[PDB]
Amino acid sequence: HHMLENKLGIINQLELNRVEERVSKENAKRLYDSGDIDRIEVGTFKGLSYIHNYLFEDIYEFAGKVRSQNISKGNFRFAPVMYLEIALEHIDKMPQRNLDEIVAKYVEMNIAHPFREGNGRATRIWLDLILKKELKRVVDWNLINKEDYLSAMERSPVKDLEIKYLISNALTDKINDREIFMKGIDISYYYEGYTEYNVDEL
Amino acid sequence: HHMLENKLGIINQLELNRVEERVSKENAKRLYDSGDIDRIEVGTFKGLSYIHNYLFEDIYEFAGKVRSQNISKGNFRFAPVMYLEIALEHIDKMPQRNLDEIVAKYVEMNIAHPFREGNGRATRIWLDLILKKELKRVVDWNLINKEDYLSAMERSPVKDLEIKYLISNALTDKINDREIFMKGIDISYYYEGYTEYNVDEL
Amino acid sequence: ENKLGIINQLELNRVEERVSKENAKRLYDSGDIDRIEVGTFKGLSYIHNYLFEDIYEFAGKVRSQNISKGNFRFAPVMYLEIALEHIDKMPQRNLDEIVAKYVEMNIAHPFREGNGRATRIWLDLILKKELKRVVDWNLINKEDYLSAMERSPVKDLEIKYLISNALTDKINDREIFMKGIDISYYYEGYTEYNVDEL
Amino acid sequence: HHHMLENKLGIINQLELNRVEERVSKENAKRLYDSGDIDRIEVGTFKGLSYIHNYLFEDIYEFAGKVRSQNISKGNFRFAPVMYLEIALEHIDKMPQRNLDEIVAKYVEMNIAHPFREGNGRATRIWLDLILKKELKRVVDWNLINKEDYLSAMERSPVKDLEIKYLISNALTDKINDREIFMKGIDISYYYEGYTEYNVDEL
Amino acid sequence: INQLELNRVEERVSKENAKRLYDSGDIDRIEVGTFKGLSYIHNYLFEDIYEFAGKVRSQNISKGNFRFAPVMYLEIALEHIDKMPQRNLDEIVAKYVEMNIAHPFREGNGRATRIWLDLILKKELKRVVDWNLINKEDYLSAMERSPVKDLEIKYLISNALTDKINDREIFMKGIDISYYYEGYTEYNVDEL
Amino acid sequence: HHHMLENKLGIINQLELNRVEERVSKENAKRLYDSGDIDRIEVGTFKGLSYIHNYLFEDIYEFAGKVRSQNISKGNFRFAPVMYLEIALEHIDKMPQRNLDEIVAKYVEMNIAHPFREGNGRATRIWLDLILKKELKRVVDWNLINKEDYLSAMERSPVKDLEIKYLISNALTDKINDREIFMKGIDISYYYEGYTEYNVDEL
Ligand SMILES: Nc1ncnc2c1ncn2[C@@H]1O[C@H](COP(=O)(O)OP(=O)(O)O)[C@@H](O)[C@H]1O
Ligand SMILES: Nc1ncnc2c1ncn2[C@@H]1O[C@H](COP(=O)(O)OP(=O)(O)O)[C@@H](O)[C@H]1O
Ligand SMILES: Nc1ncnc2c1ncn2[C@@H]1O[C@H](COP(=O)(O)OP(=O)(O)O)[C@@H](O)[C@H]1O
Ligand SMILES: Nc1ncnc2c1ncn2[C@@H]1O[C@H](COP(=O)(O)OP(=O)(O)O)[C@@H](O)[C@H]1O
Ligand SMILES: Nc1ncnc2c1ncn2[C@@H]1O[C@H](COP(=O)(O)OP(=O)(O)O)[C@@H](O)[C@H]1O
Ligand SMILES: Nc1ncnc2c1ncn2[C@@H]1O[C@H](COP(=O)(O)OP(=O)(O)O)[C@@H](O)[C@H]1O
Repeated sequence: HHMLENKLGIINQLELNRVEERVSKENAKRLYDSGDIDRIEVGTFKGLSYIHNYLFEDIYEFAGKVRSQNISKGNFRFAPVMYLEIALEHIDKMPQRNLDEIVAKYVEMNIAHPFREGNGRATRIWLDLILKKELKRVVDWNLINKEDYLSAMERSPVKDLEIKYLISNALTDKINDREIFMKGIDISYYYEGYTEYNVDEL
Repeated sequence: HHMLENKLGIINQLELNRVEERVSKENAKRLYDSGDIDRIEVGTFKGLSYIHNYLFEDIYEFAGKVRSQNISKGNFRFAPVMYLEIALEHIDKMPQRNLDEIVAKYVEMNIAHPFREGNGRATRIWLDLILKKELKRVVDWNLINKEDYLSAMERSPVKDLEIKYLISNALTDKINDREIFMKGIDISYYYEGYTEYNVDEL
Repeated sequence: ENKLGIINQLELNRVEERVSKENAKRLYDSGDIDRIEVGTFKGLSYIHNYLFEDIYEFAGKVRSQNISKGNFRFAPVMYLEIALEHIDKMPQRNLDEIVAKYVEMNIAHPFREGNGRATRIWLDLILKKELKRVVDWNLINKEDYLSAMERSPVKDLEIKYLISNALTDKINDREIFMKGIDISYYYEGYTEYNVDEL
Repeated sequence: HHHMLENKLGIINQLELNRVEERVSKENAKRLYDSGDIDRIEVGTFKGLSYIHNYLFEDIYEFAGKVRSQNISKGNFRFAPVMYLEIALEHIDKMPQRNLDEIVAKYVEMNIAHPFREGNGRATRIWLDLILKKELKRVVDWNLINKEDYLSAMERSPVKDLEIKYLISNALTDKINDREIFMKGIDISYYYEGYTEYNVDEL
Repeated sequence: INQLELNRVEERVSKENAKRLYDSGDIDRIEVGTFKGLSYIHNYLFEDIYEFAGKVRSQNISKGNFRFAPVMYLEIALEHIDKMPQRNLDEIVAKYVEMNIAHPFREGNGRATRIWLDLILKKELKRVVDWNLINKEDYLSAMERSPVKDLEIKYLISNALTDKINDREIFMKGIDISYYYEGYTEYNVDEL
Repeated sequence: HHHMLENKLGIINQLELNRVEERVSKENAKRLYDSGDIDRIEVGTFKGLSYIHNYLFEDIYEFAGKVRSQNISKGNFRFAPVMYLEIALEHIDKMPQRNLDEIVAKYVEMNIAHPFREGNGRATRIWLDLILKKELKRVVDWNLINKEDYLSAMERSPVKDLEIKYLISNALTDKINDREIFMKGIDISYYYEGYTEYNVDEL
């Protein structure tokens, strides 16, 4: 699964964590600066798969591809592989006209959790693209506290009020401001326990 | 709670996470290199409080003192504040003769969760000292996968088999090896989302 | 979110009660209630639309969003259709099977709202056809009922006991029906009107 | 015996009992405010909460104003055990209430304590408003908090109080002596609990 | 050593103790509805088998997803239970449900506390439980549910109550069914 | 209907029914091994598992070897919905089984599927052992897995299978054609499920 392990000779979890952060943040920076981010299908699993492969190819085996194993976090079982493809088609047809509908679509894509790893970071980029297109807003992720965010996502399959509230109060109209995107990548990786680098210095 | 946030006027989450890592890891290196770690009471809340205050004095308000608020993680509500002092009295009297008793005592101290923050890093140092005294072993924490460790702790209030096997298989006889300690500190902080520095380079 | 354009929650509660109870009275007194298919989603959909089409755009139609209550996630939309086909084929010969079928219909929770009130009407029509009984709903305490439904996806013992001990043979008694409407609405927090007096 | 109006004239079913309990205690809530009695209650203590509960439910609930002697639950949640209830209320009495974070934590602990057999919801929200009024010069406009949002947030709150804090924070108003805020808040608060027949204004 | 063999020995030895408890008349002489009475029952059944039989555990225990009363409150919880009323079925079942949450022994709480429950019902309602009339999986599910709502277990108990409160065969067959609930099926207690 | 012997023989006592169902199905398990029939079963497929289930239970359970038609639960866990059993079982048939990680994940999914009304635990463990024998040249020495450890690990396994994987891994033996391991394993397996009356050897 961790393609860099055998290639760089890493036998330490923290060292592997840092290298995967560096390489994927390099790809994340290029995604934005190349303008490739603007030519991705918005709000579909085809767009999400592209983001995920863009971030993690040469890092995760099968980056951009659905997982073949069932996974969980805390006590929550994500969508079973057996109807994973069915779930993703449903999400593709969900509406995205207002914040209520966009947050619900994001919550369902987190529940699907289609990749083995990288779901959190890749789906937040995907979410920002839906908000930018439909609401002319993106998230200022530093205004969402890490533990508040993770608690809200844990709560969200049952009730999405917490994550909707957090997102709503962090929306900004500066949808073409490069620094907001870049600051948000560092915060987004921080949520997942990657704190070594700043995307802008790579 | 976060003293550096209010003192230095930090307003970026990631910056606060990094400086809180730097200063507490600087203290962690001193704790070991000064020999102060070898003079602590072993297996008591007094000894755990000393460790917690050593790491987090001037970082967390009331470091080394029991919290006055109720806290939770995921879906789990930790020991009520009303009953914390008597819960710690019970843990002090728990036996620690073998791996079973030691792990059960560790699991109860995690359930007590006596500090507002920092329970994970502080209690793992405390655990290593119990294992050292009673079994002449310490944990090689890099041998315990981060996600395996965190899921095992979430499980442990119901059944501690998972954490016990993870600890058992990671034990090493190198109880006075500085490299094992320092690498364990870095892995331990990595479990909790701090990856910026290496402790022995501070 | 509604045809009446009401955006005050307490006002919506009261007008929904009066309007849907008005429709419920007509369902019964018109005899329309006796011409519903018994024990199928078609018939539940007919009841739900009868009650709610004045108010809610979706009346009688399967939801397209996912919903939950308490800590329970109801049947996912992606297999709502197949879930309802399965329920349509479940047996209803005795009380054990009728309660099982009711419990699965609640798990499906097919409408955006109104599932509780519409499906209890639907249940009474199954009991009436197969056991010549209906529920005397005031004999079921509100909090016992709600907690029994919360338990029922795991085990249906609680709700089965409550229904069994409240069955009555007065299956054509208009006051048993009307008071059952009022108690059923009371379960869901609507208490202003008596359907009888509308 | 808990419902002391159980056997009165015309009280023949659960709905009729619900309605008379709504009318009598809302009549009490109106007098509580319009008499000025509400302004004399000790703020932020269990002594204050029991005065409110007794004011609303005296002669409706047996033992109104008194701590329950039975354990109770709601949904999947077990409230504080009776065996240490009085000590739990003493600890709540000492909790700070200087800012919104602290006030909401104190409210959440009082709801976990759930000290009465019934009527905890409605009595404790009035109590909450008086704390907010004294300490922040704000009260909750309960009409800006949806019923199902509110109930779910309370179910969430023993684990994390973020949901209910957001709902309270966005509904705060500085109209702390506005009669309609209070009166409509009483009607909304009762509607949260399944009582909808009357407007407190009109009793 | 074989797990099954230990299980069979424990059944045989403790079921013998249950028969003596009833046949000797000792069961009629114990305090009804208190932890002291329950402790006497547990020691009587398991004296030879469990270390610290009849004594409150010193470890925290769980079953399924349920964490039983933590040891530090165990004494105060048993004290509360001792004071709980037992005048009707609602109160008895609540008292029984609280004693199961307490779970005061390391093992054998189920079998000892059901004997204890029958004695409360005998004294206060002049009824005991015909345990064969409560299906095993119905019972265990109802007990899992009981800390949240006791309606399930109350209905099962109510429909199984019999007025044959001094009938030796009701008690002995109840003992067999009670052990069956917990996975001991080898012996019939009256054939010991 | 489900318990075929209950009405045919008028067995009214739950313990007596438990013991006769143990005796009949354990007689069948003994014959499954001693006849060589076990060695012709397809390995790792629902067809093979259905063969085992019917072989043990066809005189005891109305639809032995056949998928259930109702939904079922155990503890707080709701097993795979009936509407999905077919797709679940088709997916499980395609899962790899080359190493212990993959075999355990496959066993965990077959338990979640829980395809029969009753008898899933005992039948699926025989099925598991035949996969391990084929792919790893090991079987489980079940007496080395404590009953409550096993039941707790299975309760845990839909979330994380590490607990059950450790128990299994540490109980593997290379004595894959040892009759005592198989027979004692049958007695322990039945003991896990609350059947302790007979020794399968002596039937
Ligand atoms: N208990 C939970 N239930 C549901 N979703 C969760 C839970 N905990 C975290 N999440 C969501 O899962 C995401 C993590 O997915 P993962 O594939 O691990 O991403 P990454 O590789 O980016 O860390 C989090 O960012 C959060 O959105
Ligand atoms: N759901 C859970 N239930 C119980 N314990 C947990 C859970 N999740 C994590 N833990 C334990 O709590 C620790 C974190 O406690 P915390 O006070 O946040 O420490 P730190 O400041 O070092 O991160 C983890 O290392 C783990 O041991
Ligand atoms: N936690 C729960 N789990 C499953 N079912 C529930 C739960 N709580 C309530 N129910 C059932 O759901 C019904 C409410 O559904 P809803 O669509 O809100 O109907 P209504 O609009 O009539 O109130 C209740 O009447 C009860 O039958
Ligand atoms: N599942 C739950 N867990 C914790 N608290 C809850 C839950 N559901 C509701 N609550 C809180 O409990 C209150 C109900 O208490 P109760 O004594 O019934 O008051 P009332 O008589 O006013 O209805 C609700 O207003 C809400 O604050
Ligand atoms: N998940 C659960 N939650 C609470 N109580 C339970 C649960 N499962 C079983 N019980 C109760 O616990 C009893 C088992 O207790 P235990 O100490 O193992 O007794 P025994 O040694 O007699 O088997 C059961 O008879 C039942 O009453
Ligand atoms: N809470 C649970 N969640 C998931 N699986 C469980 C749970 N409890 C037990 N199991 C699994 O289910 C099996 C029992 O299924 P069952 O069909 O009753 O088999 P049997 O008839 O052999 O007793 C157990 O052996 C265990 O593998």
